[PDB]
Amino acid sequence: TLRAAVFDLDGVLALPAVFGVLGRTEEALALPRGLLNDAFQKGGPEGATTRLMKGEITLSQWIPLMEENCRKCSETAKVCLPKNFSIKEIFDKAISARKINRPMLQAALMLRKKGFTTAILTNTWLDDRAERDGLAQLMCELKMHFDFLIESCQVGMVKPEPQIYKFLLDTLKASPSEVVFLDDIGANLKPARDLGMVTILVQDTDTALKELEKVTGIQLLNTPAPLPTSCNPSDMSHGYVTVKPRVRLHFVELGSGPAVCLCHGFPESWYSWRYQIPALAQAGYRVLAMDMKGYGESSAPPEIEEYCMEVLCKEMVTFLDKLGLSQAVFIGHDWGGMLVWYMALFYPERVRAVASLNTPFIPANPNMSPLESIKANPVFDYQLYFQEPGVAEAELEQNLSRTFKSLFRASDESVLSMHKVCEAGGLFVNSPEEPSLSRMVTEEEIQFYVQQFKKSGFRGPLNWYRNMERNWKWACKSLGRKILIPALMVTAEKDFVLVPQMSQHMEDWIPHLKRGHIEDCGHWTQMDKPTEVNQILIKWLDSDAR
Amino acid sequence: TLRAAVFDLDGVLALPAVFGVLGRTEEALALPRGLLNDAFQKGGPEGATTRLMKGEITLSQWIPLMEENCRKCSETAKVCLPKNFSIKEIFDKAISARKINRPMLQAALMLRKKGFTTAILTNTWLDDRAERDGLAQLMCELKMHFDFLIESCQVGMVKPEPQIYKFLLDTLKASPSEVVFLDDIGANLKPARDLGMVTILVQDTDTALKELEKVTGIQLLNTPAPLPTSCNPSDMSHGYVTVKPRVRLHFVELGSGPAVCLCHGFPESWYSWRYQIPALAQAGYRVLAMDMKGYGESSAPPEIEEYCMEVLCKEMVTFLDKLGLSQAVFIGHDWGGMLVWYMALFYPERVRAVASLNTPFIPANPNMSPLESIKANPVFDYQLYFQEPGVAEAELEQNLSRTFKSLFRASDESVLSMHKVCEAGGLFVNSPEEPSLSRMVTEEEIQFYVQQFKKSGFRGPLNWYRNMERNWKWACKSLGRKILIPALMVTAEKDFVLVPQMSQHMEDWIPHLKRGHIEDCGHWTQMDKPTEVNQILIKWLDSDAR
Ligand SMILES: C[C@@H](NC(=O)Nc1ccccc1)C1CC1
Ligand SMILES: C[C@@H](NC(=O)Nc1ccccc1)C1CC1
Ligand SMILES: [Mg+2]
Ligand SMILES: [Mg+2]
Repeated sequence: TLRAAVFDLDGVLALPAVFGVLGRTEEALALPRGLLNDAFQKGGPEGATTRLMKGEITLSQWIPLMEENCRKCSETAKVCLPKNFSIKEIFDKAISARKINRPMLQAALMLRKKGFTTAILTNTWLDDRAERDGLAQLMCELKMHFDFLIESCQVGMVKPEPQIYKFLLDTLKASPSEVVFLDDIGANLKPARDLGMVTILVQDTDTALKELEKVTGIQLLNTPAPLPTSCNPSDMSHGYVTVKPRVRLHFVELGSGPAVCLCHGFPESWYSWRYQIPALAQAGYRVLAMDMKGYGESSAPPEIEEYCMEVLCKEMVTFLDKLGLSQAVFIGHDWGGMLVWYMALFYPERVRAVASLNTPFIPANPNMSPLESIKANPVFDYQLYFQEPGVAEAELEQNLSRTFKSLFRASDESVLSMHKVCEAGGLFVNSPEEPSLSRMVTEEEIQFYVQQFKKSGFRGPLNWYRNMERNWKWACKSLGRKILIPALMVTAEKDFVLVPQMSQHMEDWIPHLKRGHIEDCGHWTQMDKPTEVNQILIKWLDSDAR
Repeated sequence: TLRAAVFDLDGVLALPAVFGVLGRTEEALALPRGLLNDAFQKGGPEGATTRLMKGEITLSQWIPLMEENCRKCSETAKVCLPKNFSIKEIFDKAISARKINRPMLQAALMLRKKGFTTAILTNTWLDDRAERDGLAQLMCELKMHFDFLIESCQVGMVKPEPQIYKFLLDTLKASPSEVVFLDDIGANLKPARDLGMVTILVQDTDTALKELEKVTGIQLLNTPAPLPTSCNPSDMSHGYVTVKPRVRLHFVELGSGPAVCLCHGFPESWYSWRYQIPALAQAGYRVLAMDMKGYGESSAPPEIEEYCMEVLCKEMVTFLDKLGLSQAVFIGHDWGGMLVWYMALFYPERVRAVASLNTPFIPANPNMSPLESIKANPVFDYQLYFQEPGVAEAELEQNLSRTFKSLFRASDESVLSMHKVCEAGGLFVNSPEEPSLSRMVTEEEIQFYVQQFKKSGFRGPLNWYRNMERNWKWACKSLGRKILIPALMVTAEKDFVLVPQMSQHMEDWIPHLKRGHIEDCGHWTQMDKPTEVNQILIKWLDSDAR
């Protein structure tokens, strides 16, 4: 029956409420109880505050009017305002104080996940203060989770006037009894109730959500930890840079602040970072999530040598040059992780800091051809299978959905064994035709990978494995160097290809290396444990890249 | 005969040289003359410094080796080094001291403009210092002006070894007598001379350029002020954001630092900002140069109301939301200038600061329909001509090259009179079939506009003029507000459509407005006086947006 949920902002989605601060201010300052609320509300529907809220005047213009109402109220109460009483002051403080009420936001998210239309309905103002950005960020973070954000000052109407409710209902394409509205001001709920809406008066958060659970039939309190926010491909800014005549790089870009270039592995996509991209932007970074060369919407030329590490690296430097970035933080996973260590070794002037998920840094052995080195380890047998051009492309392109559903599996989900793959004759020879769906991915997310890899197939991607000798000779040039820029190695307990123990000597070559470790995490680190990756990257970025 | 010019970096393209600082340091510190040069050069071809320069070790690894050579040199000279002697210290200082030698850079540019292949040949290092970024920026600014930058530490070879010259000649696809090379170290010039190259020993800049003029036959000294750097479309990062189902915005993006969104006028392109984009990036800004809705690679839906200011503004806010920007600086010219004032009035929380070229802010008159207001002024008669859908599109699309060559004209070049255009029956009725080329634009640059406007024509662009009443009613909502965020109005003396006097009352509504004025500048401000625009925007950005 209910099909829409509407949340107030102040005191409902954001806490503390700012009425809360006027109360505290009178007390803290020993003024007559309610005096600041009297100035604030002075003149009711024609007073300064309603003009603010309807968008007629800005917040900076309203400030000196509140001053005057503050004076008039105190003269009529026969008291004085303190020396250096400051309205600007009180409001800035109140506004930077208010944060997102996480449990209310998560209830709004879940309700939207079960198909409610959701909105924010707020009396707010046109903010032209020097410090306006704080609230702009908060409004940005909140709004992306809702169907509509309706602000009094943008629509020229204010709660509790009945016209804003009619605007609300008309925006929601829903009738009043399909609607639940939560607000902390009962006056605000009166007109809503009159049209026949379910309303909930919000004091303490938990009782509100109890009423909201009871009325919607949906579990909202005590629910498990939800996943971080993901990305919808068609809502992203997509960028394209030509690095040389045949070769463009595509990337997805979100956020502002220091550039953070994310480099995915095999056989993956910018979309492998879907859980990190919104968190890192939200943490104050400019995220660039690449399609690496060979993939997705980046160019995939056929020739093997277009994918040696030397060339891949030079082209990532060109990518920075054309975008006008003197540096970026480079964060890589799997093959992208190998690339970022090489960026650190050959272009340290261009890398602000370097982090790898799963891929360790192990210096080339100048006394052993890499083919040799490969044979002395059963787990890398599958790389020999990748060598012969055409062979692995035929198996991996033969059925895309089966390819990704077989690869992308959590550590307890019957991961593909990477074992005597040549002897067996292929990677999938012992896996079902129709694998079940991993818990890590939806069927939609698999079909995004399928659709990406329909553009170029597996030739480019496989070519990354086909420059063993050439990469070896290049890496040998770097054997006298150490990596002395800020560096993070994140190991994944149950990645059985890139095992944590393989990273154990990195401090010999990266003396100030920092570390994280994710337990119970297989090879697909970003989507296996997105919450922990986010926390480890953001904490390292804030201390070492900022 | 000469077809290539090669410039050293230290002491040639960048000044002061760092050998210069070792000299000063000995003196300043009263050490034995040349001692620091002895430590630096210690061991010659096998010493620490040559290993640095060949890329074998990084700058941070070399630092403590120079220390040791500094010690060994002083013990053998029978002196002491001062307390807190610091190599790191001396080099950081020396490196942040060196700037681009502007006159040498401009000679390299001109020589490249007359078709020389140009390069930088430098003994330099892999820089992993905390402060590495300073030099990375300098290297970035220099490199975009040259065909090749060859660094000793990236190629594993050093001047004066003869192999680096052979690598040079092979990179240039030229023989030794087609080559001029300038360096401040004569030892560096010896091997070049042996292969038969013209060489020039660089002490003072002017004598070097005198020798360079004499040898190339090209005037390089005392030449006029060159234009700022422009943009080549296919070297840019191109971005695309979908703001609603039918509508994407394209933009060109360059630089890092605070977001600066550039909004062009009618009938223009992101490319109208080609002279500002590199300067603003170089000044430490993240430039986003839009195709505005209707233009270029942005969507151009047909319906008139898709181009009212309300909708254009909401969609620019969506553009920010999807890119994850809580704010941008908005800088507009002509119609884009009108839009940025409206962004400031309806979304001040999203605009860090606002600047307009030519377009004044004049509050809507709530007592006079805008058609009326239009008739009471002969210069805006041409807007009536724009009203009737189809009419102006036919004239403006009929011959594109003639359209832009007729519009884009400096103030002394027979600008189109915007006079009784309806009565005359069109905008070009009294202009030639084949206009000459304005000094402001090359024939290539005109053909870029032609090719852009072949995608969608003039319907979208003209539609911006077709929402007079709707924009009026919207703007009337804003009549109680003032614009109280940082704001800049730049007037153009000889713009006879948007005259400077039209802006004279802006302080009544924008009390802290800042100003610039460009004399001898017609309507196409960015390309008429690109040098002065750059200087005025960068100075306002650095003081008011930073
Ligand atoms: C060793 C290699 N990673 C790798 O093969 N992952 C992989 C293997 C099989 C299937 C999917 C991914 C690159 C150097 C880091
Ligand atoms: C008045 C209008 N500018 C305008 O028509 N420029 C123009 C006129 C004719 C040809 C090219 C450009 C917009 C509001 C600022
Ligand atoms: Mg409230
Ligand atoms: Mg030199």
